[PDB]
Amino acid sequence: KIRRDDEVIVLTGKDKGKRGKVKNVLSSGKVIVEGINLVKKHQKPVPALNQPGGIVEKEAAIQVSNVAIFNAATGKADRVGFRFEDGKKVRFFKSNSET
Amino acid sequence: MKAKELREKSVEELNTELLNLLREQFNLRMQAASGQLQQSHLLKQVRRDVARVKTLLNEK
Amino acid sequence: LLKVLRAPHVSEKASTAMEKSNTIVLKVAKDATKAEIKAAVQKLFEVEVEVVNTLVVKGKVKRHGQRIGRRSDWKKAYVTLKEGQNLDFVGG
RNA sequence: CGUACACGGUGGAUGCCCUGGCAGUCAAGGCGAUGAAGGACGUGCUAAUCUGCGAUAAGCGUCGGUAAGGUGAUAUGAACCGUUUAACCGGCGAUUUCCGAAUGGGGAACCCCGAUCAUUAUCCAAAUGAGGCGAACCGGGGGAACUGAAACAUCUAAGUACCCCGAGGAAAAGAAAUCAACCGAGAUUCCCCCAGUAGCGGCGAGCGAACGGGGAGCAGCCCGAGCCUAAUCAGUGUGUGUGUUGUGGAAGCGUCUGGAAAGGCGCGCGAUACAGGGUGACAGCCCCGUACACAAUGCACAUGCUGUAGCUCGAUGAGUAGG
RNA sequence: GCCUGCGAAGGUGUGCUGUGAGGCAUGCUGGAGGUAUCAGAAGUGCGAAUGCUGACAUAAGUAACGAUAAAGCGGGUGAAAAGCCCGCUCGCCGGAAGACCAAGGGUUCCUGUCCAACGUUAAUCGGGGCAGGGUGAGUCGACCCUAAGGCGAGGCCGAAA
Repeated sequence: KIRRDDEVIVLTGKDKGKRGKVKNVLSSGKVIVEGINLVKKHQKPVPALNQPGGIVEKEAAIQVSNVAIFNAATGKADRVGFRFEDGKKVRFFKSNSET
Repeated sequence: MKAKELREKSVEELNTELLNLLREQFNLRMQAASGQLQQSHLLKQVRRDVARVKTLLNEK
Repeated sequence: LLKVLRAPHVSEKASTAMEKSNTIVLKVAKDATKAEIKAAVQKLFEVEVEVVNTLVVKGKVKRHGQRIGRRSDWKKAYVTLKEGQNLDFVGG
């Protein structure tokens, strides 16, 4: 699964290449990565999309389908950050197949 | 203050603490006075503290 | 002592009083009878009060539409000190 | 001004979708005088509702789980909490206002006490019981009419509707002064059948068994004396299995169309795992999840064990049988 | 056993076929699914109950606004004033449209800002919408008591509220 404690790597959007830590996960399935933001009217580094509007939903809204946490496969992505106190999860993390 | 601190305190220390905290919560009543210095944190903690000491007093 | 009180008072009304006339406004708890409010005052305030009066107030429902009101306000109490000093600060 | 159509509107049908209903099945099944159910009023920085609590008020403590984020539904502004590891999910303890069976007395939630009946009784309420609630199931009493009979007084609808009293999770029955195809069966209910037969009836309409047989489930035992004791009674230790709920975790190619493929075509793979959901369009191999295994809770019933304790002799119950 | 975003179902208009019920094609719209054969399943195909419910047309831009029958002339404010305000003039009511209260209702009271809704016209007005503010007793009243009468407890009656 995806955790806000895991660092992600964009791969499709215009933010392709940027690295950062998740800021929160919504029930809708959208994730906000620390670093992926927009420039408001009064120049305020706040995450959001793009089009004229009023009160609004923050977050750049990224799809899990185009993100890149761990992903064992022939890809261009590299390292990714990840609990430990579990122990059993450490074994899986140690296995090049599980995590 | 944490439960650990209250237990270490003596029977008298818990009484002077409760009386002192009661003193705090009261000056905290400045909420109605619309004071600025006020802070919701300690306001909500004083009621718990006086409660904790009260419960531990019973535990004794 | 430090057990029953709220806001010292408000603007005009609880201001015209305490101006020069020996009288003081202050929001006191509802449960507060007459035992206190002549202690927890006269005790904290550097003075001695004589006559005591505890009021009671409350608004009501309505005010809007297809909503809900059903509530109850709260009540301060006037307490005339005595020929001496007015709390030692607030006032005239 | 008549009709058809066109553009726009009105209106809301239709098509598609549906976080809802309806129906069936499996599992599980009581709550309260240590004062419940329900209701009222409060409680969040702002909060009017709902929900959660209740003045330690949408919360406090402990252990375990879980996990790095979180501050209920509301994705606001401010602010704050978390690694002295919170949020969130599960046992046990503490606290637990007033009324309410309340029960001192009165009362549309407000003011002062074990009220009333009853048992024991140191007769002091001193020690106890009853007095309420709960969807409908079982038992014990009271008991209609419309209606049918194409009228109606028996009959019928009914022993139903409705009234009263009370138990449990289940109730009633029951070891035969029975049955009566016999050198036979042989405790009692219930299911099927026997029967729509025997029987009843202005024998009009209608009403209506049982014995037996085939099954389900099986268990038999207690009151005067003599004697003596492994049934019972009191107490101790204290589960298995099963049932319910919760818990652990990786991985995505080529061509074409497209804003995006979970498309079409080509190639390949897993399966004690041919459920479902998510992800920019029909994804078993993209993510959750499903086998697998683990954990918590309930089950707790039982079994084992300590001290108790057989057996024998005679009779067998009248305002009853019966009229 | 087939069709489909090189676009379906449905809808509108139009072409063709069948004696017909009905089938089918084209264009536009729509924009997601929809069929044929054989074998089934059906809460299966309607103008026609002073029928039920909702919607809508004509009727009509037609019927209706009156004892406290009262307003008028200047002026102020304003984007806008016949009924908001000022002055004058002119009137109405008098057991009363005056004053104080019970019951009942209950914030509708006051101030500021507005008006989309309400005020059977308009409104810069409001008992309208929003946000604040207001109801400070020992001798006033409640609180206390009792009347007709009612209730609970003992007593007495298939049983009992």
